[PDB]
Amino acid sequence: MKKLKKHPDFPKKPLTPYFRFFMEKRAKYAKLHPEMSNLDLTKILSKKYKELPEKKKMKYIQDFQREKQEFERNLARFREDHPDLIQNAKK
Repeated sequence: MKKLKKHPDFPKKPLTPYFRFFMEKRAKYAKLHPEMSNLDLTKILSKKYKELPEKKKMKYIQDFQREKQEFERNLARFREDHPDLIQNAKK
């Protein structure tokens, strides 16, 4: 009996290191997975991204936190909305 997304209470507009890594090279899989769909490639990016020694992620996460920090800084100001029943309207 109420709608709600990831806008109120800790907004998550920016992208994640895995996103800027997946969505960025996804093209590399959409072009190399002619006999597949996307689940096959997706699994591939889930193995590499994790395997990463956090040596390169520190850069990505620093890119995700760089904006999420300045964004949520003044953007989160709208989080004043205390009343928020079950925040999850993703079907």
